[PDB]
Amino acid sequence: SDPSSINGGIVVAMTGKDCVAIACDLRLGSQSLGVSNKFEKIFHYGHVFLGITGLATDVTTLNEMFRYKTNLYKLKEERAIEPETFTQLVSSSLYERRFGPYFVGPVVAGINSKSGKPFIAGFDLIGCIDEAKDFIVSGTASDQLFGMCESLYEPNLEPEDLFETISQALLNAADRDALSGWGAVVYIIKKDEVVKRYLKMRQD
Amino acid sequence: GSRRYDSRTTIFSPEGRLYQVEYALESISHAGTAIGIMASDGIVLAAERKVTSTLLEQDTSTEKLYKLNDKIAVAVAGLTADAEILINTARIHAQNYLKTYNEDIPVEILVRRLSDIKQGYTQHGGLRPFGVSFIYAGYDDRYGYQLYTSNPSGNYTGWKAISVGANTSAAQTLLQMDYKDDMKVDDAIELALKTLSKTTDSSALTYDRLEFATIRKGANDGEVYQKIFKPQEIKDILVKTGITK
Amino acid sequence: MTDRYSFSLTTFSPSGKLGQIDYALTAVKQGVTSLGIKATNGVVIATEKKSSSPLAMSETLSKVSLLTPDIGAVYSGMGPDYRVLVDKSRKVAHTSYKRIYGEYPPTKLLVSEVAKIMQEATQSGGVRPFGVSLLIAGHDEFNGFSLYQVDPSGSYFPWKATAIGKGSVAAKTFLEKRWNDELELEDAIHIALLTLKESVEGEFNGDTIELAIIGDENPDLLGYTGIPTDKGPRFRKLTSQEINDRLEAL
Amino acid sequence: GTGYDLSNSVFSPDGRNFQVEYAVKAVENGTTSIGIKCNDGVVFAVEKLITSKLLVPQKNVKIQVVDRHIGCVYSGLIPDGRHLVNRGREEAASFKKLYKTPIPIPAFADRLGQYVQAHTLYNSVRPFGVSTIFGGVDKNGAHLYMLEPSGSYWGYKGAATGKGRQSAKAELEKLVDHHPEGLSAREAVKQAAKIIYLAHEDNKEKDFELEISWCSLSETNGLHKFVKGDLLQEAIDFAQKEING
Amino acid sequence: AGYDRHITIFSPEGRLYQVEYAFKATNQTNINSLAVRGKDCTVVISQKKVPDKLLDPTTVSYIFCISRTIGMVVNGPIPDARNAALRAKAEAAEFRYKYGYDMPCDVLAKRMANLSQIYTQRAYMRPLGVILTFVSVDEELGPSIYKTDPAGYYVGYKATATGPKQQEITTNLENHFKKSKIDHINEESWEKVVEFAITHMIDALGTEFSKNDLEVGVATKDKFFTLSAENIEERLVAIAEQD
Amino acid sequence: LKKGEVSLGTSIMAVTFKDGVILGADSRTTTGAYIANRVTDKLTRVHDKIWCCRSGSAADTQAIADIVQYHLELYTSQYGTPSTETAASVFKELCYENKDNLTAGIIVAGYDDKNKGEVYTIPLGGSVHKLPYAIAGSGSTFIYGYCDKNFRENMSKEETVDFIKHSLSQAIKWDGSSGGVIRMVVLTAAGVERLIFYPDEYEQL
Amino acid sequence: FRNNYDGDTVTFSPTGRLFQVEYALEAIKQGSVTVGLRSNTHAVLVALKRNADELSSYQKKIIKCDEHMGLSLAGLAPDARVLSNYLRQQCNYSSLVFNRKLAVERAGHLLCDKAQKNTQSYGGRPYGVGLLIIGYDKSGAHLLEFQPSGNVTELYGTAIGARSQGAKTYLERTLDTFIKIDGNPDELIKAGVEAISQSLRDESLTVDNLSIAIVGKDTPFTIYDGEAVAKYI
Amino acid sequence: TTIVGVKFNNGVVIAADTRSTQGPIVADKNCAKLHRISPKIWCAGAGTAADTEAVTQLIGSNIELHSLYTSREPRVVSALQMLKQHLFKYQGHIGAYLIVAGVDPTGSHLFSIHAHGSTDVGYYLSLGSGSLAAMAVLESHWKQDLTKEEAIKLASDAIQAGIWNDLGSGSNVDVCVMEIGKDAEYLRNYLTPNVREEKQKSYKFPRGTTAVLKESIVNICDI
Repeated sequence: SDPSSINGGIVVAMTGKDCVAIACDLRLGSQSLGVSNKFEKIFHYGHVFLGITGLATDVTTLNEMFRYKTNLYKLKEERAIEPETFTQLVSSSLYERRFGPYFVGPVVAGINSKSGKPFIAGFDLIGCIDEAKDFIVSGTASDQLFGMCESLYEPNLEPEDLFETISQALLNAADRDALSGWGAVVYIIKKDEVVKRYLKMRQD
Repeated sequence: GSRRYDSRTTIFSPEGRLYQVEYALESISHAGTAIGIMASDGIVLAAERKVTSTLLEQDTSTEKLYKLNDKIAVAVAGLTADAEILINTARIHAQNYLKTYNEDIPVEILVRRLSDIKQGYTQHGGLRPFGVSFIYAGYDDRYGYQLYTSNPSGNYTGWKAISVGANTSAAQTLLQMDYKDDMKVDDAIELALKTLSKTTDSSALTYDRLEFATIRKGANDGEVYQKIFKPQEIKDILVKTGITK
Repeated sequence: MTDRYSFSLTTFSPSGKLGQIDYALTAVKQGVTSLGIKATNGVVIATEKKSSSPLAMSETLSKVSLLTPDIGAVYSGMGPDYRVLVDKSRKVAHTSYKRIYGEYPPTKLLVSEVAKIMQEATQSGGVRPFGVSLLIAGHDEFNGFSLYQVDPSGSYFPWKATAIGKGSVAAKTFLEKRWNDELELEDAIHIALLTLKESVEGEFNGDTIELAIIGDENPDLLGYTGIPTDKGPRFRKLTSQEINDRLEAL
Repeated sequence: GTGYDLSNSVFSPDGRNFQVEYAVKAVENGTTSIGIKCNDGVVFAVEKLITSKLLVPQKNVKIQVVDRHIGCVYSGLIPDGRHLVNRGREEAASFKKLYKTPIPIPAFADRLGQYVQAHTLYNSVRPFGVSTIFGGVDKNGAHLYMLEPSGSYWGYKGAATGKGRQSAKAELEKLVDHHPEGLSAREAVKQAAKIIYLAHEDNKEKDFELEISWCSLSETNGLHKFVKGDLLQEAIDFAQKEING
Repeated sequence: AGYDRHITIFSPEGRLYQVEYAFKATNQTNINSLAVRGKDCTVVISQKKVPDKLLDPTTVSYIFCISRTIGMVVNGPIPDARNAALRAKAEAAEFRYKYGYDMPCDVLAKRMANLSQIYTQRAYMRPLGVILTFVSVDEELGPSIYKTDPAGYYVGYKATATGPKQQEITTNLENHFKKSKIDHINEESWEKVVEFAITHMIDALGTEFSKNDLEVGVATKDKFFTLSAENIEERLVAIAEQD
Repeated sequence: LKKGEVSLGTSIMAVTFKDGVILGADSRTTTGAYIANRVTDKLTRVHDKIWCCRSGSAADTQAIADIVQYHLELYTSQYGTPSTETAASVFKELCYENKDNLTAGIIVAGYDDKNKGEVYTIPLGGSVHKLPYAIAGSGSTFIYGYCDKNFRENMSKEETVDFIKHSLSQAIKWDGSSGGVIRMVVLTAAGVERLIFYPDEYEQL
Repeated sequence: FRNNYDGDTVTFSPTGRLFQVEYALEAIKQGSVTVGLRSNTHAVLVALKRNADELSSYQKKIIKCDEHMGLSLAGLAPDARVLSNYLRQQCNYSSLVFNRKLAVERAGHLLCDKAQKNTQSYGGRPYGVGLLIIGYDKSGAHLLEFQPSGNVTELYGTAIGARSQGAKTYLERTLDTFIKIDGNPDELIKAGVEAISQSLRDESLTVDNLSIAIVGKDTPFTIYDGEAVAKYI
Repeated sequence: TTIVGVKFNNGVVIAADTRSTQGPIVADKNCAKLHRISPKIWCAGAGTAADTEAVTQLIGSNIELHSLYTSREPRVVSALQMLKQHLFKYQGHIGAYLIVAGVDPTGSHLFSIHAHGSTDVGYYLSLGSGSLAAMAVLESHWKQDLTKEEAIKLASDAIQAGIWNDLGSGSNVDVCVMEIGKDAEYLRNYLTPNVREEKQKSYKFPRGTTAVLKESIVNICDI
């Protein structure tokens, strides 16, 4: 078996103007046999969205840790966590689990709801902080995905235009894989409405 | 000597009571009043803010109203200081049920963990017990609204309307008459306020010698919105019910 | 062979009162004058630095401490209790909100750690309460400017102005009258200095007076004029010379 | 009473607690030990009382070694004295391993010193009822130190403790001054015997056995030995010529 | 609880009996001490009384050399003085290794203070009554004189004195300082500082001292030394020929 | 070892003479084949009169000497000034206890006024051995013949500086993990003199 | 007053000793009487054992601790077990670690430390039982008196238990005689029986009551109990 | 990366390039390699990204805790020693190659630290993948009587050498001037000398080739 590529998964995030978008597959596999067309690898706590790709057992345990951390913090401060604060919270939790044997690629997405910035930020296996806002990619096909984003993406886009980009970019990178079929979802986020568009794509 | 500094005040008496426990029941009667009304449509919580200066602020109304979870909140009669230690441990108690089973904690359990802890300190450790009573307001889809109270002896009971703090007896006597099997939240808001005015140890009543919250079904989600009314939002409501004075 | 003791040193009394805490309320009263004014536009804290030999110096003493850069704290009560508490408080603030976060702590949240520490020492025998009451004055970007009071029990309350130390009630009463609504931070310094003048007598100097504001953060308070990378202090102590100018200006 | 007769956990206005005062007394009810510093050494001497004919000579000696060059003799309570040297021995042994050197006499003094001070700041740990006079020869010279129940120590030229402490010190300061320091290690044994003799008048109801020892650089060559045989008999004889009490 | 005469807690008068009695006996060694700062140096002059002639003077010290640069004068009973010395010397040594830097007077001061305040709460452990005067010639602030008291209190000084003739010394110092309007002696060379100090001592306790009655320790840049008998004698001699 | 290749000059000695001891070493750290440092300190103070020459692996030695500095700062303070042999024990303890993870070859060299200079050599495994002079590092082997004839009990201060200056300059000439300046530390009753000779100087003399 | 200085073990009194030490000392005497004598080649212990009733029977109070080492108690049975267990571990280690048969002097000093240590606590206590510890090693036979205070004296003969003095004065008389009876098991046993009878003044001297124990030049630790003491009466 | 430190007779310059790579493809044109420990103790870090940053925050915290405790400036030698004891415990598990620089009242200092556990003191030091090319410039052109303008100018040249000959290095160069006399200057993106990997242009997607299986909306909420 494989460290994180048992069930596969890939994740893409993009920046625009008062919108960001974050997209994922829905594959779960057991080796190269695709098993399921549903498995949601992006979760959210309020207006912060966290996608974590990789091995499912490890994405689940982390997701419940950040849910815990955020809930209890929310309760004390009497308000939600911020994209910016959550990136800090992630670095440290991951640096605690570097010594442990986790196999994860988190990517952090949200819009700041009182500073008025789109915000995306990235994380790896090592769990290092990546400050960039253009696109950040993670997952199995991260190599194909950077090649694609870097040509296809153009800075600062309206939601419709961000959708056309993210969708096609994912769909064509995915088509060179078998570990990234079994359906896919795209989420287009503004901080006051979220649109979910399912795509129709290849499988084995 | 170590035991020649000990006084053993943590033990059963010749009357069979626990000294330090009885003293804590007293403490609760010298702190503000707290009232809990459960209706089948909401839960109305008030707790009375005593010693109110004008240089005390009125921008805070979370300092005896604490959310323990996003469907459970309490009103404190007691100290800020006693409460705080237990409040953190409650909030943690919440996250444990949530992480394991992926659903909201039952009230009836969460209450028990606090009471057992209070009980623990007076049995073993040589410690003081906490001088604090909680009135618990929470929701389940196995029981509807539930409303409990726990007190310094480690005893806890369920009530469908309850009072704690100064003048408990008097408030309760008024409560027993005005209570009716039929409920609505807005009716319960009027009920709470009529009573509150008559239990104050100071003439008339004002909005700032109150802290207030209601539990209504939804207001920015599907159901179960806890709204903690801030001092000025309370001021408006005292006119609305018709206790304008 | 020792460390088997844990019976409490704070017990209930028959009025349900707490013995140590009554004792400690005096200690605060035997202190010197310290005040706080929140102008909304900042926070000003001032105290008298006084010292216990003529050969000592109160210029080389401090009664305001930085807890974290943007937050400063002051007390009334006993010197020893204050020093150990500030150290423990400085420790938890670094460990739990800059290794788990990286943003400096919101104020109220820091108050809750100081409160937890003091109450913890009251519950558990073999330690006794700290004999002190703080006004912790801070700034945070999501709160704005803030003022909290911590009582010797461990209890807290917000205030927009308060006063502690000898003639506590009467100092606080004076503030209520001289300051209403929202007025300036500058103006509130002018007032704070007067209020502190009326409490004290026999020292009037700026080498025995310490006034500090939380109200601005400059590159000059950042220690570098480059592009920021952290928030840095919003705490600033006004100079002995600076204090002296303003006494003349009353 | 003042409560400090049974507590070590608080500060007393005598500068020291009554229970430390009670341990000092116990030192004064033991039987005489001295220490004589010399220009090449040190001499230790002790009185052991004979009450019964059943005792055996030099196996019930209150002089104990630490290492092979450090001589320790004490007056007062027997169990406290043995406990003390037994701790000194462990800590000495620890020193010897760690720094690969024999212990200094000023170092050994501290090592005991902190252990003796520690049980006066603790209520749960009993003071020593012994005063111990110790010293030897080392690589800094020869040193005579004496340690008290307090944790008090200082460097001596002559030292005494036990019943005849006053009498003995009086004779000793006179002789130590009249000479440079009590001349050489051989001379000192005869003088020492005379002190043990004079001291027996403070105890003359029961008999004694004089028991002497040394560690002298120039007359035992860096090792600790008991002084016995021909030389010990000789010294009693010398005493009985001059003093004839 | 119900006890305060067997354990240590807050008083309702507010003046803690254990702290007050600790303020009182320290003087049971027959000591009086001062420390002053010169422009470049810090000198301590300290009394010694020898109560027997079975005792050597040269093992009798109230100044302990913490590190290489740091000095400490303890005024107290000597078993308690030494207990603090052992603890201070290791914490200093531990700091020096960890932080690459020689311990500050104030930091040593503060750390021992916070610990004594801890022992004051403790109901099973007592506080040391020791009064500890930490001195050095730091190069990161000059000469420094910082005094702790058993309470947990410490504050910075211009020069200090301890013992029952604290007031008398105080006055001698206040007079000099008012006149110059400076908080130090500006006399170049340590020597002239030691002699001056010695004059003011002779005035306060009102007796002439001997070589075996003083013990003098001087702190210098990056090194600390106690001064010997023969040198101490040079000081007493030289002031006899100013009048 | 700790981690990777760290290496030093690998030629140290301490030599006794009429006035005390002079210890000498060459100074140069390399990390693989990259020259991590031209000029460094391998003449490490652990007490004012007690220094060491470090050999083995640079990291390992530095951790171990830190710990030494800490124990003798404490020994001095409580129990008084330590011997060369005492300094040597602390080194040995560490070396023996951590032979299974660190390699430290120490020459502990000290001047005392009441026994003169003393030279103690600590093996990689940790041992305490007394000699009138020692050579260690691994370039010590080529100057063993030289050192053993031209060492003499009693020599002048200038002359000892020539003997140590000659010895090490030969070692650095054949050896390839050595270079940079030559440092010496003279521990005498005239104080602590630190000597530096630059590349051009030792090569020539 | 009394209750101050009994109720704490980490105290002292004005006399130079705590009251609890006076009561523990009293408790040794509350034991039944036993004598010990040696000539320094062999050492014997002769002990009068009482049993509670005609319907009780005797239980052992002479304890083999090794095949060259033993003790007798006088005082408190509960405590005596605790001490005996300690001496036994101590005997075992001495053999395993050093090949030694353990001298009394070394054993006593170690028993002392533990005793001391339990006065350095609340809820520890002196033993309040005394022992005559005998053994035959290479410096010969030995007889020690251990007391739960920590006083260790080697005596040539002694007694502990009620009316110690009776045998002790007999012993100071017969002293010179017994120490020159060297090498005899039987002469010394006979002596022990004679000795124990000068203690008695309110108790009977009977076969089943008496109990003899020996270790010596050519005897490893062997006890005569019950029947087997009749022929030395 | 290429991290450098250069001493002048009035202060110290450190500088770094800010390019993080995943393959030859440029993940980040910007990530700081220059981390602030205190306002005047800046540290440059090279090697594995995650490790240098985390260690630098732990120490960063312990030093600030220290400064407040002593009511005095923090020393560079405290930060140094914390770093060494941390590497030592973990026996190399921390893979941080650091260049620790600082100005104090004691003067300007320049040290470097290997992951291997050895520290050094240098007049100029460099570390990185660009370490050989940069250390070459710095030893040659360093001179006695160095000054601020000369030290910045040298520092630019260093980073640039490493950009050019190590092609895993590239992107913006950030410089930080720390003077004893005047308030330190962090110069973000002092040079903007190289750009992003290759693009060919891209253009709008026709909507007869991008199709949606089904869609809904949803909303973000918080109680």
